[PDB]
Amino acid sequence: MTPHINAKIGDFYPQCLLCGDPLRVSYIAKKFLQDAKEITNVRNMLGFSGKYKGRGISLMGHGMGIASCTIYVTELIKTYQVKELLRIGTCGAISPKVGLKDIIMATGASTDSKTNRVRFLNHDLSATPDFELSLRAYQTAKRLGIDLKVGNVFSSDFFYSFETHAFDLMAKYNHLAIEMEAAGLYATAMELNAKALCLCSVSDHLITKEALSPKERVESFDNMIILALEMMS
Amino acid sequence: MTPHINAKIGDFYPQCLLCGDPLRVSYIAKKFLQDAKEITNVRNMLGFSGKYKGRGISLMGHGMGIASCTIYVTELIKTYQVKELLRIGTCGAISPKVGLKDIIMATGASTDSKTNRVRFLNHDLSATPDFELSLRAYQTAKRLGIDLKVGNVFSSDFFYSFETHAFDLMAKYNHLAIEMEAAGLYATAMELNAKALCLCSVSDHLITKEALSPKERVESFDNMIILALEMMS
Amino acid sequence: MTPHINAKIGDFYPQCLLCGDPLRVSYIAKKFLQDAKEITNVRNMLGFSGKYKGRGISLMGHGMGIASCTIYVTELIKTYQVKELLRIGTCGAISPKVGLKDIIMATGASTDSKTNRVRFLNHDLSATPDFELSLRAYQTAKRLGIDLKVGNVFSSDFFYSFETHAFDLMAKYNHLAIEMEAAGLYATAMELNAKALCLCSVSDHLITKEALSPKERVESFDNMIILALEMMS
Amino acid sequence: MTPHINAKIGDFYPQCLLCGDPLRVSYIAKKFLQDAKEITNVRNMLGFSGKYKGRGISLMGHGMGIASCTIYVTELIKTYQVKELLRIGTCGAISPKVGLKDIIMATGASTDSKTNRVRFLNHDLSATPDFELSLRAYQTAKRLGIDLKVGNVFSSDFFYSFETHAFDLMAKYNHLAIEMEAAGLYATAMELNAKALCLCSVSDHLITKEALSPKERVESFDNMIILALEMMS
Amino acid sequence: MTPHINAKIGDFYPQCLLCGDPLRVSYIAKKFLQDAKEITNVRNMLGFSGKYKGRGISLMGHGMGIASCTIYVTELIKTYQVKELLRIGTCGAISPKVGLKDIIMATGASTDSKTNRVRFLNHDLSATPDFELSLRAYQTAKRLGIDLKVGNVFSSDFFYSFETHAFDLMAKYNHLAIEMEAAGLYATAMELNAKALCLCSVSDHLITKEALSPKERVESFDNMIILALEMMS
Amino acid sequence: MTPHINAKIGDFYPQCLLCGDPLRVSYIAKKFLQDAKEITNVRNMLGFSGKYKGRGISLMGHGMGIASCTIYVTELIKTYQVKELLRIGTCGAISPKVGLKDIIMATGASTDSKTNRVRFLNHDLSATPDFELSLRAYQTAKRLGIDLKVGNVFSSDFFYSFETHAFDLMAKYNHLAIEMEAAGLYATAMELNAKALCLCSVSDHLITKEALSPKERVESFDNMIILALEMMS
Ligand SMILES: Nc1ncnc2c([C@@H]3O[C@H](CO)[C@@H](O)[C@H]3O)n[nH]c12
Ligand SMILES: Nc1ncnc2c([C@@H]3O[C@H](CO)[C@@H](O)[C@H]3O)n[nH]c12
Ligand SMILES: Nc1ncnc2c([C@@H]3O[C@H](CO)[C@@H](O)[C@H]3O)n[nH]c12
Ligand SMILES: Nc1ncnc2c([C@@H]3O[C@H](CO)[C@@H](O)[C@H]3O)n[nH]c12
Ligand SMILES: Nc1ncnc2c([C@@H]3O[C@H](CO)[C@@H](O)[C@H]3O)n[nH]c12
Ligand SMILES: Nc1ncnc2c([C@@H]3O[C@H](CO)[C@@H](O)[C@H]3O)n[nH]c12
Repeated sequence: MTPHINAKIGDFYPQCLLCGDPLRVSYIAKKFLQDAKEITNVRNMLGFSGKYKGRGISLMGHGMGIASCTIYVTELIKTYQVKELLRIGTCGAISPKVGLKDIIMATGASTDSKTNRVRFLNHDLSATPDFELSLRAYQTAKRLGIDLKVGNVFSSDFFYSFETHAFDLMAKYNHLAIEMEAAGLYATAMELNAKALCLCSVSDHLITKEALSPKERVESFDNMIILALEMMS
Repeated sequence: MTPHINAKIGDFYPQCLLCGDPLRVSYIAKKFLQDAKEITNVRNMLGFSGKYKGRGISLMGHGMGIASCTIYVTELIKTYQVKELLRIGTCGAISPKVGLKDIIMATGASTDSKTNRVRFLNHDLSATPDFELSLRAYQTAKRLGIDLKVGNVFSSDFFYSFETHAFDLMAKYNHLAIEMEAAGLYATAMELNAKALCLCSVSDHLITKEALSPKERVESFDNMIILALEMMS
Repeated sequence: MTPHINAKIGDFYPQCLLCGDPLRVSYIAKKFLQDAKEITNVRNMLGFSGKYKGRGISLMGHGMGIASCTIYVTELIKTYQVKELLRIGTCGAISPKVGLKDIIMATGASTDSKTNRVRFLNHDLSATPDFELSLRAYQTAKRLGIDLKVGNVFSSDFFYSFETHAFDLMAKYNHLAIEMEAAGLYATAMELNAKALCLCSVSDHLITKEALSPKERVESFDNMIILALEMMS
Repeated sequence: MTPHINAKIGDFYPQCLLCGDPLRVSYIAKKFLQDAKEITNVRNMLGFSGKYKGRGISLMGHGMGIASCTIYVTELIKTYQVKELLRIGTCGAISPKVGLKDIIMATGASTDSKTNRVRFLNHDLSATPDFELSLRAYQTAKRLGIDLKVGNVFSSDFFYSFETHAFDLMAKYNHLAIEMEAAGLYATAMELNAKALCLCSVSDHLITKEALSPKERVESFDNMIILALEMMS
Repeated sequence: MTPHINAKIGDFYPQCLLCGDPLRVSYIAKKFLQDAKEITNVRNMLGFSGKYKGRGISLMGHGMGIASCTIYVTELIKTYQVKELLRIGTCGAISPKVGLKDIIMATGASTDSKTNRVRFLNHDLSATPDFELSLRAYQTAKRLGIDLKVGNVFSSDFFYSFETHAFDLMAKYNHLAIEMEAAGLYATAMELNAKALCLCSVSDHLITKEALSPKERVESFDNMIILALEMMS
Repeated sequence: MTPHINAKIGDFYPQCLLCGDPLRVSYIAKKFLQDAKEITNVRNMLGFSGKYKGRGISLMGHGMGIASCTIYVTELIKTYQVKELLRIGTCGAISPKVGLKDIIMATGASTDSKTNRVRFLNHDLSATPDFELSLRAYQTAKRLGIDLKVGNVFSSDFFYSFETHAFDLMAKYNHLAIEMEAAGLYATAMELNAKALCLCSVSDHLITKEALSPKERVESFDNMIILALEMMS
């Protein structure tokens, strides 16, 4: 009964899948969950609880940007007793080690945000996922025959960047792609002693310019969705 | 077209109202516009285009956070040729000079974000509205008998602050309230040579802990809405 | 009596016009103030009191630099009870939107100084003028037929800049000119709850390299001086 | 050959063991490798090469602090084409989740150094290990019967800290212990496309002041030396 | 014929004595210079070229603050070909190793300014005097029976400081007193390959609260002024 | 006793010479020190006490880099009552005013470390040596007819720099050469009221790429060593 989530308390299962687009959340709930109840809908930010192979599973939209993401993650932990957080979303590749439709497992989320220096003594916080969840992700991907790409992402405050000249430097330092949430998700989960991991699917390549099409965007990612559901059942 | 707005070119009027919650954006369309047409709905982030007193105006959601807000404003300006941006919203009061239901005109937006240092040579960018818009708001507010509070606001990356011990110092420096997007809106409008202004209603006082009833929030801000629409007439 | 001001409490009228050059302050007193009297002269930094159209007005020199200006404005406020500080000065144009002899009203003052981060929790202080004062300026200029240019200025710790390559970028962000005090005046006034406004005329254009001949610097600043005095009367 | 290593081309095996103390490296060579030979000794910083159950394996000292480590790691990768770097060492525990003789696998190395900001555009470099190396660490440990403690370390430029009051925040954010090299090891190997992992055993507990005996500080690490040798054979 | 000096190229001798207060500069020429001529007077900032006991020499006022001081010494070096700059002034003592009226030689100038980071790639520039002058100072003062105190000063952007709680720590780090110009002077001299040195007299003691009398602040400084004038061989 | 030093309290004299390389510390003991005894040897970091021309004297090695140096210097003062610390070593020249084998006295040490910002309120700490020590150095150096080069040094966290393009700038600002400890030793000494001074011999020129033979390495530095011992008597 927070300001951004109106679900009743208890309505969230201790395992939540996270994605930035509430319409993508509705799609997951309506295609992969059995008896999926919409439990929260403040600001059109939809959240659901259902079953996946008889296992109780929650979904929640988090919007775009570290600040938006931090709002919903914080409330899910502190009020709705969510213990494991699994985020999926797109990203723009910057590394030749990956290409369109690769699924990336963020074992680190660098950032141009000041948020973590505010959290952390104005020093460098290495925002990382929970290693247990990363182990389940790997084993689940190996099981499903998914070639999981593993490395850092860069979480930026900007979709339209003013440092495109820096993408090669980032790529060199093992940053496979750029998105806008992971470094906040990982900090919030570290702060509040929760388990979290981020997975993202290349939809665009910012160096090689390859960019998919509007409806490979709607089907290329069921692979990642299934991976996340499988590693929670 | 744009990854976050699926409106056709020219579906937006040159004057556009902004609010973080697409449901408030929706409320405003139904209650205050004539001949309103939904024009975009990507990621459930609704946008409309109607008429107020026969004059055509647009509305658009922008999410929570500088990062989110920067995405929508950028696209509104560069692609949909929006020229004037009136952002309304709510805020948490920190100054004794304002109370609940007060309307604040932000003539500066301080921030704990790094976005402006990145935009601006790692220096201090004084994020400010367009003066003419702020002159028109003050004139419009007198026309409507509205008592306009003018000062700075502080735009935080944190809804759940880790620096509540700092609120007195901010108010001492004429920060009336905290919100989370104005500094990005102002810097983006400055970047792209567009006219922006931010108004926000005190829904919560962070020092006296007074808060509006849910009934009040939902309808105590119509006067801000009318103010916004009247200065677009 | 302070370590930098020779006067007694009472010699300063509550409305004080400010200029960097003490000989320019003397020039204004001897030309525009009836019953011009000198009230302070520590470090050759001249201050005056007198009357303009029947209104008693004070004038004070603040030197060059944020740190210098900050000393005199802190003392005028804290010891000598000055309430309205109307700073005038010259400035180096960087925008194509202004030329020589234009008067700029600084509705924001960016800076490369660290002083505001030292004042304001290492975050971004958006240093701004009093909105009532700036409204008065605009109204007074329209009454007097003075075309007033409005935007941000950049207040630097450097007269001889090590970063001239950045001038185009500052101009892109609605920084019309560069001077060296407005960010300190605004922030000192914010800190101490006073009303401040900076105006400055273009004596040099840093881009086109246009400049004012040392004599046309004597007189073309009169319309700015009259504007300042007309809004204090 | 480099200014700090006088080993000859190809003297190192592609897999190298790292320890800050050269005399402990000599201990590892003496006690665990057949056919061991001393390949470098500049500044008395010893490197060895030998075999462990038939597999070629090198050892290298790297001194204390991010800067000293960075020197040796860089030269190992760029002049002796080391591929896999497995650092062992000691740390001071700041977490209640770990006690003396616990072995920590560093999924992330936060820091108060500026080196990573110098490397990485002044942003936040999330310094991390090669995931497969860490997965091999988890697998070997499970097979060897060793309970691996897993989480962030904080790599500091200060052995004698000036911010001990902040250790509790560091633990809150899942920093199990403090040492002085991991952040440089991880960033250097990210820079130069090498595979690196850092393990460290808890020799002291900075919160409960518990410490290990001078004999335990010779013998207790053998479980950690064996874990590392085993994941390289 | 700089913007801030109206002397003609030539009127400055290679050795120039600097004070913040030009009325103090006139006091110097009056009480110590034969043949003394006022050579510049822009902005009431007075430069004198006299002779000291037969030796030609120059005096110049630099104002208050690093920015002001930087304008003046840059123009002296770059246009008036000054080669040796020995600045005197007052300072606020902060260390118990000094008392009222001590003369301090600043072999180091720390600061809270951002100017040196702007000069020096955002790194820590160590602002220091020419060593040939600091030794000349030691030798002249030992000849003269002057007991010279030697250490670091803190040049601050703030006369009215916001960080008095830090005076102890600065003191612990051998900062004997606080002033506002030394770091800008040394840095400027360092940039332009000129010899500079700063002496400053304990007029006030910010710990004990002791202070000179109106009279001691006119006459006491003669010793430090004599030390300066002798050393300009 | 300390975690890094083996001597018992007393073995160390109050004047200690320091080199980064323990084989050079041993080389100095053997060649110049009478009645030399090895007092500490932890991690192969050697320390000695002997008599030079009558007076007792100590030597200590301190590894490479600020963090390592700081550990050893702190322990020498705080536990072993060392009061006079004389560091020697090598550097890479970047200034044309110095050539190979030149002996440089550092009057200040700039740095790209964050260590001093951490120590000193996030401001610029101007790291400097004891002026007395530097006086004996210049006096002794002139007695011995050793020609002493005096200027600033740049202490880096990177032996392999990512900013070689900046070398000209550093030299313009009177940084004669580059090393990796001076700023750290000066700040530790400043922190703990000890006397410190750094000399460094030019063994490589990073601009003209000139270098010294490995035989010159063993032998050329003998003037700088004697200079040290002649000023500790
Ligand atoms: N260059 C980029 N390319 C593709 N996807 C993203 C994203 C992801 O998609 C969203 C932007 O539309 C955002 O929430 C983030 O998760 N950020 N930046 C991106
Ligand atoms: N303490 C606070 N109280 C009321 N409203 C806000 C807001 C505004 O409301 C949104 C968060 O609910 C956010 O986008 C901002 O504009 N931020 N912080 C707030
Ligand atoms: N490029 C420039 N051109 C004209 N005036 C100024 C100024 C103003 O003039 C003073 C220095 O000339 C300074 O205090 C500021 O008010 N700064 N930079 C300037
Ligand atoms: N409180 C602490 N306790 C135990 N070990 C360390 C270390 C580790 O041990 C070395 C310090 O002697 C250093 O190189 C690092 O690897 N740093 N800080 C420590
Ligand atoms: N607390 C203090 N006490 C005495 N003198 C000074 C000064 C010196 O006096 C000048 C103005 O106060 C200034 O520029 C510096 O030279 N700064 N701070 C001071
Ligand atoms: N380019 C450079 N050239 C020669 N010596 C050094 C040094 C010095 O030598 C050591 C690096 O080998 C280090 O301790 C420092 O004192 N740092 N950087 C150097």
